[PDB]
Order: sequence, then C-alpha cells, then structure tokens
Amino acid sequence: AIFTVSRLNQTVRLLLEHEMGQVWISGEISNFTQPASGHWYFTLKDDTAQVRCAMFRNSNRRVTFRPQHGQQVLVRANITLYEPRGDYQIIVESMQPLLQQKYEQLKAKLQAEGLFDQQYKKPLPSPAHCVGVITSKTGAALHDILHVLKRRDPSLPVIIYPAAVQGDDAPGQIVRAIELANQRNECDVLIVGRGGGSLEDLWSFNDERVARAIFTSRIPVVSAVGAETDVTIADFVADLRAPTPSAAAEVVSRNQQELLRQVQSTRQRLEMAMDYYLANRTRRFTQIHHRLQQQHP
Amino acid sequence: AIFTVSRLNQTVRLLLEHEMGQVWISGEISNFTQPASGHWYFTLKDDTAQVRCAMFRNSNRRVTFRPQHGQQVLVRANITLYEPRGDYQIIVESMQPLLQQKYEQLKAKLQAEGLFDQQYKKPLPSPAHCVGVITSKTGAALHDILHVLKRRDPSLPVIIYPAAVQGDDAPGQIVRAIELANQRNECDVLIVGRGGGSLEDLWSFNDERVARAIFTSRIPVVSAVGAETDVTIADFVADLRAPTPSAAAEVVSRNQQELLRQVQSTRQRLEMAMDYYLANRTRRFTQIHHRLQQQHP
Amino acid sequence: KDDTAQVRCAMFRNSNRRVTFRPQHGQQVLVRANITLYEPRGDYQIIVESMQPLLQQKYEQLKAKLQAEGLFDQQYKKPLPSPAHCVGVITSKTGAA
Amino acid sequence: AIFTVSRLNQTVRLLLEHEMGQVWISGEISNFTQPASGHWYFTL
Amino acid sequence: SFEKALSELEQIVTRLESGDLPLEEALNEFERGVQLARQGQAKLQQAEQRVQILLSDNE
Amino acid sequence: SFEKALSELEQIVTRLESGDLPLEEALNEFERGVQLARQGQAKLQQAEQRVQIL
Repeated sequence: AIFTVSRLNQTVRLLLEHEMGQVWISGEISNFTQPASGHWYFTLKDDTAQVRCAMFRNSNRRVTFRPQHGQQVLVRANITLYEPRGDYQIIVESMQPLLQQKYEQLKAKLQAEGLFDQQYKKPLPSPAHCVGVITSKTGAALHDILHVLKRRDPSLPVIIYPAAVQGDDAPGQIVRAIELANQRNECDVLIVGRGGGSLEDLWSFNDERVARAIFTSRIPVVSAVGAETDVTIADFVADLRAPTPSAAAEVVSRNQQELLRQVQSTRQRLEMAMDYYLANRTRRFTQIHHRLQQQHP
Repeated sequence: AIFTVSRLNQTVRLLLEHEMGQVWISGEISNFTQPASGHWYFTLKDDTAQVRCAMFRNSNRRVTFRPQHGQQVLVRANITLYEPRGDYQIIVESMQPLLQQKYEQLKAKLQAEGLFDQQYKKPLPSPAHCVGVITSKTGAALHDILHVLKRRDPSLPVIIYPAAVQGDDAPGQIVRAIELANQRNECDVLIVGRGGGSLEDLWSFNDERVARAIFTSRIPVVSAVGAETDVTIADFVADLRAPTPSAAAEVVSRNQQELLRQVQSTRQRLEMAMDYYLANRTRRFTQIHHRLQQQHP
Repeated sequence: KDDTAQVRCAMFRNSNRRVTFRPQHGQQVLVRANITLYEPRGDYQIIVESMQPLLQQKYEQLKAKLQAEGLFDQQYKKPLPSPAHCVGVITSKTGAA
Repeated sequence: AIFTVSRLNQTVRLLLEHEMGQVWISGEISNFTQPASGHWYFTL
Repeated sequence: SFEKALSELEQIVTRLESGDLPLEEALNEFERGVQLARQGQAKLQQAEQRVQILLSDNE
Repeated sequence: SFEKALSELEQIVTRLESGDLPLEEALNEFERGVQLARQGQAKLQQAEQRVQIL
C-alpha cells in the first residue's frame, strides 16, 4: 500500500489514542503562555526532553494556584497529533503540585555499571534447607509468609532477622542484617520484602546502599516488595522477583499434597504388582494339578 | 505509573517504530535545505497535510537527481520521534520521481471490482484425475510440477498448455491459454506460473486481462508465480496461492505412496483378523475334544 | 523383552523366509515394525518388518543412573559470561569441527 | 532413534495419558473378580 | 473406483473381525479379499508405472 | 528420610515386576515395602513448624 501524507497522519493519531490513552505525567513548567481567548498553553521539560502541552478553559477552571517557571506539577493528559501540521502534543485534564526523578536517575546509573546483568545471578537451591526472612517483627509480610508456608511445607526451619522497613534509618539496618546472615552462614535462601504501601514508604529499598548489599551477597535473594504492581531497584538486583510476599513462599517451598499423592500412587502400583504376581504362580500350579488329575488310571 | 518526560518520549518512539516500521510514501517537496553537514532537511506535503523529513549523507549520495521545490516524489521511510525536542519526523532511505505505482493502481482497480473477493473462489479437486499446466513449453514451473508429481503422485496425468509468460505478448497468450483449458474442460485444476523471474516477468502476469481470465475460469486455478515474496495479480485472483510451482503440485498431487502404504496396512490386519478368527475356533473344538478324553465309556 | 517392559510381536509368512539368521531365545534382534492395537479383543501388539542382529541399553542405563544422582539439575548450572575475554576450544586439531 | 522396549512403553503411556485424558464410557460388566488386597478387576 | 474396493476390504475386516462368519462363507470371504488385495498390489504398482506415459515428462 | 524411603520403596516395586523371586522372598519383600510405605506417609504428616529470631 502506498501512503499519501493525509492517510499517514490519520493512522498515527488513531494508533496513539488507542495504545496510550490517558497517562499521568510530572515535570517542569516552561514558556507559560495564556492566550486572551481563555486557553492555557505551556511546555513541560526535563533535563533531556520536552513535549508541548495544552490545557483548555473548560478544564482550566479547576486550578487552585498560579504556575511559575520552574515549578513541579502532576498532570493527567491525553496524547494526540494535530493532523494537518504534524504536531505532537498532549491535552491536559488535571493539574496539581521530587522522588520520581530520583528513581529514574538512579536506575540508569546502576544499569550502566552492570549490577542488573544475568551473569552475576545465582540459581535458587531446591529443595531448600533453611530460609531467612528480613522484615518487621509485626509486619503483614511476616505473618502471611509463615502461614502460607505452614500449609505447603512445615518442617522447614525459618530464621527471622529483624529490622525496620520504614523510616530514614531503615536501610542501614537492612544492610547490617544481610551481612549478618552471610557471615553466620546457617541458611541457604534469603527473603527480603514487605507488604503493600505508597511510594513514600517503599523508598527504603531504592537506596544505593541496599542495592549494593543484595549484590555482593553470597546467598541467593528473592525480592517480594509491595503489591503485585510495585517495582523497586532492589527487585532488578535480586536473583528472582516474586510478585507478592505470598508468592515468595511459593517459589522457595515444596508441595506437601503433591508428595502425599506421590507416596499413595507408588503404593497402588506395589499392591497391584502382588496381585498379578500371585495369579501367575497360582495358575501355573493349577494347570500342573489338573494334569495330575487327568492321569488317573 | 507516573511518566517522566524522558520515559514518555522513549515509550512513544519504541511504540511507533515497532508498529509501523518501514513504509512507502508519496508527496511533494517543500522547504528544501542543505546545511554544511551534508544532510537534507525537507518537509513532505500534500493538499492538506505536512510531515517533517530528514535524509542523511549515505542515502542521498545515491540519488541521481537534484530535488527542487515543488516536485512529486516517492519515498521509502522510517518513522520515528526526535526526543530532545519532541518532533514527529520521518527518516528517508531512497527517493525517486513508475511500474510500482501502476501496479498499486491496478491492484486497487481490481480490488474495487471485487475480483479478489473470496466469495467467488472455488474448492480444489480432491482426489484429482487430471491437471493442466499453463507455462512455457520448457518453463521451470512445468519441470517442478512434473518433478513433484513424479515423486508424490505418479498416477496423475498432466496436460501441457504452451503459453508465453514473458514480454508484451504474455498477457494475450495467458488469457487464451486459460480460456482454451476451460473450453476443452479436460483438466480438473489449472496451475499458472512461470516460476522464478524478474519484475518484468511478474508484470507480465500483473495485467487486467489476466485477472479477468482467471476470474472467469470455471476450472479451479492455482497460481505459483515467482517465489513466496513475488505475489502477483494472478495470486490475488487465483482460488489458491502457492509459494512455488512445486508447492502447487504438492496440493494437487495425491499421497500416492501413502496410498500404497495405506492399502498395505489393511492387508496386514486382514491376516491378523484371519489368524485370530481360527484361533478361537481351534481352541473351542479342542476344549470339547478334550471333554471326550475325560468321558471314557 | 528387556528388564522392565515386554511387548507382544508377530511376524507373518510374508517375511519369515527372508530372514537370514535363525532367531533364537536370548538373541538380541533389531526390528523395524508398526505399533498397533487389535480392536476386537483389545490387545497391544506389533508387526515386524525386518530382523538383523549392545550400545543403546548402555546409554539408557547410564543416563538413569546419573539422573538419580542429580547431575542434570538446574541447581548446578552456571550462566555464561556476556563479554567473553578468552574462549577455549577442546577438539582434535586435524578435525573439521 | 532406536527404541529400547522400556522407553517405547514409556512414550506410549505418556501419549494416551496426555491426549485422551479422562472420558465417560459405558458397557457391560464381564469376568468380575476381586483379589485379597481388595482391588476390583473386570472387563467391559 | 479404486478406493471403493479398498474400503470394502476393511468392510471384510469389519465383517470378518465380527467373528460370526461360518467357516464355509468365511474362507470364501478371505479369498475375495486376497484377490481384491492382490488386485490392489497390481493397481498400486500400475499407478506407479503411469510415469512412463501419463506424466508429460517431455518438452 | 522421605526421599531415601521413596527411592528405596521404588526398588521394591522394580524387583517384583522382574518376576524371579521365590514365594518367601516375595512375601518378605512385600512386608518390607508396605511397612515402609506407612512409615513414610505418617512421618510426612507428623512434623510441624520451628522458628527462632535474632
């Protein structure tokens, strides 16, 4: 098919609306212009990219402050293309006034240094001998892991290395705990994580100090942080990401019911074997007995 | 998730390239510029649309004509996004002011008339009793069909229709050959195709007259023009498309060797059926015979 | 038969006469055959097509012995380095490999 | 490949167990028997 | 036409496997199949010989 | 050990399917097996959890 420029722009706009849809964006305001007609135009930039943004009167009504250059904002937007001139811009529907920039800036620094590579990751033992858990004494993760574990596989020794998993002093204690487990060396697989939460409280696991502790750790480490949709820097470094703390206990532990089904099935084969074994011997004797009877003079 | 500006432009660029990739575009040139670095920056416009394009030094070296403002051109493009400024632009690889355009126009005309609609197609015979080949007296396709038939289905007779498949006279003979085969009606299925060839050879089959002849062909028609990537008009109008003339023969050819094995299998079990039947009878009589041995008077 | 499984087989007159050696008990035999089931009495049998008279059993018996010792487990495997610095080849110097 | 007898029965078992699975069948009980261990054996 | 005999051969298998045939008819039944099958051997082999004539292996 | 017992029980079955044993050995082997089977299953359902901190 040969595209005319008209049809080419239609396809791109239709594609962007379907695939992208509404998004949440943050950034810095620049070149704020306010047309007398009532609309609301500005540009959003970061240190390496920018995009044209527009907000209309019918949505610009509900703003509770006056933006200035250099302010940080959170925006709901729709991605669109002005067809006849090929302009790529987003339409805003909401606006309101630190950490998302840190997450991106820290990720790329570590990716280049190579801490995320597959070369340095170690396969998990199976069946595990002793599993260590680094989390709170009363955290939701600890109770959930212990109770799911008691169902699938009791008799597995579990050691809990305590430490706080919130507050600015949390990462220091986490690194001290991981080193204590490697040094003492009485366990084979290590679980570190916590329950769900907001980004303001998951920040402890995005520190560079903790990331360099999971890396350079002799024991394999499974990371189960937050709900199923939360990704942290510790997740990429760890040797296997478990979506939730419950799933972490699932990848480490065996299945009691499957073993029980195993021992039952092998008994059925053993019992059935004897029935066939006796019948063969019994029939062999039966025929030799019949021959004797028929030989009567 | 919350998008930073850098990650948003990156997602769109990967989304855009991954979906549409390379395309063929036509339009008009405006704002032609050549900076010192040697690249060509120009805008490709139509009656009601514009798009921004760039051509690098490597590609423009091979362009034989010097573009000038207000010219009609045909382009092969790569669609991408310039992140640092947020501009939707096209990267160009080849250019020229054609048979390709006429081929697309011819395809559209035939598509509008509905000759490509599946509703007009017919099932192929199975098993076949006679196959007609529309190819030059010594064409590659005829040899390929015979080679496949000689192996898979040696039993199927072949009727040869000497037809011109190259040059300006090819469309006339192809139409006549198809009509002649239908008039004779001695073939259950017709195979049309020269085999390997150049674009001009493909153009010999990309004719309106050929399309109508295949469409009006009461006998089922199988098209095997060129390779798998050499689709032609005959392929669009033919009831079935074969990647190569050999493949077309395979569809027409019976699994004659399997039929030989198929029958052999029935004879095997017939002997088994024979042995089992008399085995039961022989045991039955032997049982009653032995009953006489016991019953001595 | 072998040490663990037994399968019933039969060979018709169409091919008995063109078997060079006289089959005997305890003789290792290679047979190419069809696998079939006789419907009327539901039995599992095979029909032999050729016969001509060590290695295969040794490989199979070796693999199961090593299998139980677990040398094949993912627990013991190691990932390859991405930017390899020095790759070593162990093979006959006169070979085509 | 050349099958040993043991490997052949292994692959055959895996085939039926994986294709036909679990089905509902009807028929008449014939040649019933019940050995000491308590399992039921019979032909349909 | 040829396939009809082939199916009939399995009809013989279908009928003969039934096991109800008396010996007199059963043996006559087997002879019919053998001749039908024996024809099958020739016709199948003859189908292969069609390469010499029916196949247009010529310019 | 469960895995040793499971593997050992597995060898009891294999001999019984070779069909070369005398009656007394077969019965002796059978009582070795089924006894070992119950012991294994009971031990699976008998253990419970242990945990300690610091």
